[PDB]
Amino acid sequence: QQLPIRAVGEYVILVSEPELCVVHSVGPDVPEGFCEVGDLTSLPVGQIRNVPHPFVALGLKQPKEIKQKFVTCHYKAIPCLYK
Amino acid sequence: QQLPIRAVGEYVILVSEPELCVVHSVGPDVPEGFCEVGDLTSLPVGQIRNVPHPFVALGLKQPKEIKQKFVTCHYKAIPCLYK
Amino acid sequence: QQLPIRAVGEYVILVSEPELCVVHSVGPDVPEGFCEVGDLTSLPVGQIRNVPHPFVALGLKQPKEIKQKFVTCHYKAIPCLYK
Amino acid sequence: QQLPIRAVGEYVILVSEPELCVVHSVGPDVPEGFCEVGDLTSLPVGQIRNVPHPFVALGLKQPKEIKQKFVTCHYKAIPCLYK
Amino acid sequence: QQLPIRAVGEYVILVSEPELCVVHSVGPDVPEGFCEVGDLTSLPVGQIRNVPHPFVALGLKQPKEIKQKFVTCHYKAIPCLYK
Amino acid sequence: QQLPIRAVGEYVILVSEPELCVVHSVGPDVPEGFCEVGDLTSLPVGQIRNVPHPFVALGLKQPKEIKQKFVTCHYKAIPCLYK
Amino acid sequence: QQLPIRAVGEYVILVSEPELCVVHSVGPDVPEGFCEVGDLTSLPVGQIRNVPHPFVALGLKQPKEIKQKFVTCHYKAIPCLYK
Repeated sequence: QQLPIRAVGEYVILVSEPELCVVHSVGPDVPEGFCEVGDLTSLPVGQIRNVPHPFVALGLKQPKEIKQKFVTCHYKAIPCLYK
Repeated sequence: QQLPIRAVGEYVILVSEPELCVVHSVGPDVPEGFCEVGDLTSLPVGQIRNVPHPFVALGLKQPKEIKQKFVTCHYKAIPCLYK
Repeated sequence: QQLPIRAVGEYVILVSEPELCVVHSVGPDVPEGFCEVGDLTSLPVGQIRNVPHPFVALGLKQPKEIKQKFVTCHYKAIPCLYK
Repeated sequence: QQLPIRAVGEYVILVSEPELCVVHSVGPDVPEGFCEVGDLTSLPVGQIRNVPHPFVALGLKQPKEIKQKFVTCHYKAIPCLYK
Repeated sequence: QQLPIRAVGEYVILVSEPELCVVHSVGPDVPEGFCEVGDLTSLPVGQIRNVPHPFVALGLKQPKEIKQKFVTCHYKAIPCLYK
Repeated sequence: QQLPIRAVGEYVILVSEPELCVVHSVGPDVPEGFCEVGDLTSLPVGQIRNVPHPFVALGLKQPKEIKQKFVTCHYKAIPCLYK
Repeated sequence: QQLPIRAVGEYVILVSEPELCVVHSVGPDVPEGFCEVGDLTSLPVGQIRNVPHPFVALGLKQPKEIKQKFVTCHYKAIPCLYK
């Protein structure tokens, strides 16, 4: 799952499911033991923000040919884990 | 009542009654002794947010075939318990 | 006056007069000596929120057959007591 | 001037002049030496809130037959005293 | 310049020039050495609030026959002194 | 460049270029080593506020005959220096 | 990449890619180890603000003949690095 994209501060980067999302990266300021990579959760569309796919960002591919969707949100917006 | 869904931070996950709700899970940051699982309370529709049922989240079932409704809200939005 | 409904945190639960209200329950976080149960006060309709009657909440009765009206508000919204 | 109405917390209860108002009661949380009962001040209508007269509150009289007007506001909204 | 009107808390009372204003009174909570009475400054109309002239407040005169205009604002809204 | 106008608190007074501006005065509460007088910077028109020229303020001249434009803004609105 | 423009406080100055951006300068108040110059990231257009190119600011060139686009944003608005 690891690509070149990391969450900073109190943010968390998730990956949308084929909004159900999976934790991909947890910012270093998110309190320890808050959640873990791989954890599935649910966030309202209005609470998360789409993040450009690292390939598009690293100028390799075009948005259209990217299937995986990365989103971000502050950790305080996460209410649960299906864990 | 325990399914694979837990509240994090200062949130609380309730289950709507057949808005009258029952505490299902209390975030680890909610002050100790605030409330207990099983406790019944009332919250204005505008204060709570619907949470996808863990089966829908874990991709097992379809929303339509789920009867139980999970909602979440910050603990400070809870004013009372019918306890 | 005691029914199965208690105020939590910094909230206060009052009962509307036949908005003139009477303190019914004071949250454990309301500063000590702020007010007392039985105290009469006045709050603008816009500052308080209606709370479902514990019987309706505990599924015993129907809203229509309930005369007593419970409301809630944060303690900082209370400016005086007719004490 | 003392009727059964007291200011709580950081609020202050004034009485409108026949908005020019006179301090009637100072909440226990208003910093000591902020103002004194009897002090005259001026507040914009939008900063203060009307408070039901204690007789109306204590169900003795009707609003119409009350001449004295009580209002409230947070102490930080008070900029001066005509003292 | 001293009339019966004083600034409280973090407020400052100025007198509009015949918005160019002159400091008339500095609230006791305004940090020491912030400004001095007599100091001229400039504030946007939207940052200040008109204060009833102490004579009108003390019921001596009518607004129309008052030429001096008193205004108030929080000290943090003051950016400079023409000193 | 020094005229009779100084910045107070956390504000900074700049002078618009013939929005490109030059620091003219730094409030005593702006953290030490934040910037220096003479420093050129850029601020969005919406972040700054026009300040009356000290001559207009000190009632010497008319706005129309003033070419130099003074503006102010909180130091936290300054992102860079062309230094 | 170094031109005469530096980020102050908790801001960060980036350079838009030919919104994908590259860190050009990190304010001295941005927590140590937050990011590094040269790091690529993605920010929503609404979170960043355009900054005048230092040449335009230093009055050398005209906006039209500048290709490089500098933008700024608070460090807390940065969720990831394609690092």
